[PDB]
Amino acid sequence: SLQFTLLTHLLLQAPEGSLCSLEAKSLWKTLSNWIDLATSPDFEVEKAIFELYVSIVKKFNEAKTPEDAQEAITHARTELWGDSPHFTLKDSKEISKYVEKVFTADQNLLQRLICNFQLTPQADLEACVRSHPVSPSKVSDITNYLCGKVKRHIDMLLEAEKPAVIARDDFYTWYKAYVQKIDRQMVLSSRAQAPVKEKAQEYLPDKFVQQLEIIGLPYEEILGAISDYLMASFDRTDWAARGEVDETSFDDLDTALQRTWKNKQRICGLTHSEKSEQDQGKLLYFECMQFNIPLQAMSPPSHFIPGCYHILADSLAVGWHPNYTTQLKNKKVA
Amino acid sequence: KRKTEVPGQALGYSLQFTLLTHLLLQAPEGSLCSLEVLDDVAQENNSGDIKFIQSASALTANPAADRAKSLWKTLSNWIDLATSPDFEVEKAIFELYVSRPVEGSIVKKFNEAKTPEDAQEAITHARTELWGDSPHFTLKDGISKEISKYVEKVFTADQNLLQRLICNFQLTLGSGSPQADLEACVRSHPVSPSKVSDITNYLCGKVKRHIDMLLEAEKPAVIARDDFYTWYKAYVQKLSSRAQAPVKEKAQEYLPDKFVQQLEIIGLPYEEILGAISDYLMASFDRTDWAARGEVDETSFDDLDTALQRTWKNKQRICGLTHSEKSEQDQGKLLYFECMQFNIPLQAMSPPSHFIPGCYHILADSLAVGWHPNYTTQLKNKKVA
Amino acid sequence: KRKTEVPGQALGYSLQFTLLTHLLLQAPEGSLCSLEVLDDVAQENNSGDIKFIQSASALTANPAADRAKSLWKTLSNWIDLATSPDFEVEKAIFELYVSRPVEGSIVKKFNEAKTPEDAQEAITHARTELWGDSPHFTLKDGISKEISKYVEKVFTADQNLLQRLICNFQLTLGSGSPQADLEACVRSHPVSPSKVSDITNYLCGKVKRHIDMLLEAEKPAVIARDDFYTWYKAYVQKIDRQMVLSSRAQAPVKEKAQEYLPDKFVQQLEIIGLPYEEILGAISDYLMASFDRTDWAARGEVDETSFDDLDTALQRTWKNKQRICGLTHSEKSEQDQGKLLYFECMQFNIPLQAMSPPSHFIPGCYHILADSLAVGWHPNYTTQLKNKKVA
Amino acid sequence: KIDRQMVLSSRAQAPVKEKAQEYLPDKFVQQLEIIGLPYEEILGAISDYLMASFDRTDWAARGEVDETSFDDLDTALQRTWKNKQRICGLTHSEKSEQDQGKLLYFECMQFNIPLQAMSPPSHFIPGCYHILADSLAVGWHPNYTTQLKNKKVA
DNA sequence: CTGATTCAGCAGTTGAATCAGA
DNA sequence: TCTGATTCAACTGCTGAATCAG
Repeated sequence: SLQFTLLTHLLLQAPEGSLCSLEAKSLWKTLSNWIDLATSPDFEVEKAIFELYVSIVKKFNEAKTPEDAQEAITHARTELWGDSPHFTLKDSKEISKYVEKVFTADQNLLQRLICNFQLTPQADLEACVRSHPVSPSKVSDITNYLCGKVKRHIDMLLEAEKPAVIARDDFYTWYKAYVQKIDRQMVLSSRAQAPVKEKAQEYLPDKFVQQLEIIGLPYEEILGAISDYLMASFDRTDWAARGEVDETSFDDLDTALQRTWKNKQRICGLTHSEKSEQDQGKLLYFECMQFNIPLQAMSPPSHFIPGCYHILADSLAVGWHPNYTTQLKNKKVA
Repeated sequence: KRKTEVPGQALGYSLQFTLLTHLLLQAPEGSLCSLEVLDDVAQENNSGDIKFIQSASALTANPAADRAKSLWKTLSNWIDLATSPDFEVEKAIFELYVSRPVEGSIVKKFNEAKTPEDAQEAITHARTELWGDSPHFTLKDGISKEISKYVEKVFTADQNLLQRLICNFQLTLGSGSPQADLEACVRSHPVSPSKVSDITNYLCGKVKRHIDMLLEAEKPAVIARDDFYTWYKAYVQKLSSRAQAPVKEKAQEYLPDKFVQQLEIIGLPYEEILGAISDYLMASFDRTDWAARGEVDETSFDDLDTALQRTWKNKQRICGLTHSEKSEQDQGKLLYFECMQFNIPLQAMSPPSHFIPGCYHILADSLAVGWHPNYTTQLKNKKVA
Repeated sequence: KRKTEVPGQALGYSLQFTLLTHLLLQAPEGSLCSLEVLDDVAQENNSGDIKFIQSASALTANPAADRAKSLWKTLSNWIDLATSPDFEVEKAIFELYVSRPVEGSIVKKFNEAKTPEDAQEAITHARTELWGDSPHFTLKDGISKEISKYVEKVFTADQNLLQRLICNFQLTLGSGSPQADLEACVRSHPVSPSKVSDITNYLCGKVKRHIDMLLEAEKPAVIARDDFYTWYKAYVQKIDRQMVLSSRAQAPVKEKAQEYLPDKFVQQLEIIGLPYEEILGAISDYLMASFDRTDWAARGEVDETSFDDLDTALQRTWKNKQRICGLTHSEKSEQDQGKLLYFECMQFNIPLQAMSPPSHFIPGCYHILADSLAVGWHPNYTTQLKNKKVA
Repeated sequence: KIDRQMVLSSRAQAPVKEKAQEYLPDKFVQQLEIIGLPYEEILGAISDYLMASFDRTDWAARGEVDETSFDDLDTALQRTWKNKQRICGLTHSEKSEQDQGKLLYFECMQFNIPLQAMSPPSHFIPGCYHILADSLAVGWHPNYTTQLKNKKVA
């Protein structure tokens, strides 16, 4: 988790370069794959900037210079391989293989690599995102999205036996594009989660479920309706809580939805009077579930309008059957 | 040109505003950035730090040279500032911003010095190069009159004070254009690279005008970076397809796909499957192009797919119930075309005239959605035959 | 305030950029507005006329005083410039901008001396006050050392050149804040009052940025007026947009509703037998839509031509919907067809000036069209109205 | 007063009355009447043709609309034409071909679509609609070409 | 042949003290 | 008594020219 979070942080604090960050065998193996990946033809070590967030490592940090990098690598080989002519300190093989790959590799490439070998988790990442020109309310959403996307991109490379490298210019084409959706107001982001199956049945005795069962919808339709109910209610709470929406906008949306009900129910009833009343209710339900109107000229989630209809139904403000007022009373006795 | 005009000298004062904006963009949270109040440009943070910046617009000179009026006057001025009895230098980060990337024998020693012992050797080299050897000071009389007073004030001042001043000294060179390093700072933020100029033009317009209006009233010229970022966010908060029509030969290769299996499940004049496959290809390229170059988020594509799927489901129920007095052949094309007349916008942006049908086709290639009353059952029926 | 900081004089240079922006906003098409090329600010138009400027940011001192150093230095510099060969002094309209309203007898007479004889009188007044009566010049020895050379050069120069220079000399002086005197110029443009504070500080920023990028390359700083207005219009198209119309109408009381019952649209509604509550809702929608139309036309939110386009669109949609309604549901009573028509246009929406109207504005406008008999819900609504007006 | 437009506010006047009879032999007309369409709204659509063409020329000359805008607008409008054509051909097949044609015309004329994210006048859509009808790009009658060929001989 | 010295002459107007006018 | 002009001293801005070191 932290590897995927500080990787995001480092990706934010990096000018136009390739990037990487991993978590002694552990210390040497990661830089072994780093030197192998650098020796790949496409990589440019100069633009690369690595990280090994947690004396030889301190020197690796302290270099920042090809001559100082050479001095640090000299200290390293003197410490780990003993005397140069004999190499008596060669005698653990597992790490020793990586040391053989590293110390015998290109001197120029490794010398440039050691310069970029910087060393070093959620609060500072959030603060760094907050320092950018984005609304302070959206910072948590952007941080979560970025961490998720970085984890997804690293995992797909790891499963394909490819070096774990993220380009900063490939990170900002995600983050700048996300900002356009979420920072600029034109789109609403739902933080609501789909309810689990068990908690859904707790809303079965509710009045909108009774309405839909009066209309005789399939058992999956009512479950989807309950999910829309809970998610839209959560969205109603959260949007007003963080100031992303106004109460008068909710009032206007409910007014427009009620007006839509008024037209649609009458049109369906007198146009499909020959059809049975239950089919008329199903037609009304599915016709007004097609309605989608922007909320503050701001596109809502695809489930939000159905959930608004469900909350209006729970308060009997909307109904599907032509005489659902009598139907609810009749069913409440049985 | 005549000598009565001073453009290059006017840049020395315009760089004040430019560097004030550039400092405001990178200012730590809760900082007050001031112009010609504490120094040429200054930044004060909540922790009590101050960052005096003697911006120099080097264009046909070298202010960071070994023997220059600018560098030694700046160092003497900072020593005068630090001589005040109400100013500690442990948080007094200095700066000698130069428009060009310039190097000097002494300024480099001052810039790379970070520790007091290193700074002591830096001042030792400075004295050896300018005043001369320590006991004799042979070159003292050779030092120019303009530089003499300032170098005397620098060297004769308190040794630990000058040591810490040199430690905190920093040389921040530009790149030949201080106005293209500001735009580089702006384009490194979450803004559209096509709009980077539009922000950068506006930000300085605030940073100048406000500061101007704050000096025209004979008041200190301080921008709170919270106010700057308020303007910045308020400004920031306030689709095109590149998929050419595929060749006809490329169209026939998609025939074995389940997408074409469905289009003709309920049949449909093959004069169709060509347009349908075309829309498939344009939408498939558009999704990847917008995801890669960056105009629409991928979560936006997922939400668009969910919206089209729910619309297909509700339209399927509506079409079946209303036109149940028809053969499945009719209800299939009735669901089809009605689904193809759905005009949701992609993340509040209106997509091109083909994007929604193409994305419907992309979703229909999967098992999720199909334009037939019983497409699931016939999927295997056609596959067996 | 330390001596090492000079905020008051840095404004003397910032005012040059501000005056360049204002000059560009006032410049005619086909001109080039330069900064420290020909003078502190300058404007060279298509016809070759050159307009110089000597911006003088005055906060405390008076640069337009009779014995002010700045005024006489500026006049000496301009007489030196006029002395230069191949110079067309007629076009060289000079100016001494001052950031505050300043006064002075010599400078005022110079400013107001359009006629060459008026210029002769003004220069005579200045010479009498600074040198004394000719030819003794008893006061000549007492003038300031700093002012001495400039006084000499101005007074002893060629008579005709000084006369013309003073003729086209001006004292264009703004209010205490030229920045606030510039935002007013943008306000005078046909620009939304909410967006003036954004257009002004985008134009100033772009001008400063372009000038800086020209002068870092050692090139002469000059912004073309054509380029400036191209950027101006391109930004205006970007930023000058309003999105949502907020209705300020209020739902009427129940008592007021029955006052409109004898109206024609109510007759049309009750012809197809709408219930009473729906009729009352229709009266409310009518009232809100009428008030919204009047208010939006009054305060400039929506142009009257936009309302004309909206009305034409509603009529077109109503006829196109009535024609299809009369054939898709022909197997019903005319009252049912009327209810279908009225409700289908009730559900319809359309944006006004590409802006979403409130949920009641379109229904109320449809009721307005019904009242004027432009539209109708009953298939034979005119015949039904004629029959009911007799019963 | 002191308003702002930045929208396609097409400047046009009332069309000449004689041009209504002058454009009667035009191909889009004998596309129209063959679905039993009355003459009065035939004249209305003729006038809509006249002002729409004048506004198209005005935008092409002065310059406010990019060339690709007309092309992709007409492409989308033709796709919608065909979609509603099939819709009325199937869901309204249980009646005369004449009434199918007229209902298709009615249900197609209600369509609206912005140009360059800005709203055109109400008369523009029928104008481009009949412009497409001029070059066989769209058709109201289900078998419009056959009846056009039949009437061209009579 | 670039870069550094040395000095120089434009610009920016304010700050501090003195005197002229209501 | 105070607003204002007057004479001067004075911080900042950095380019231009002739000369000189490597």
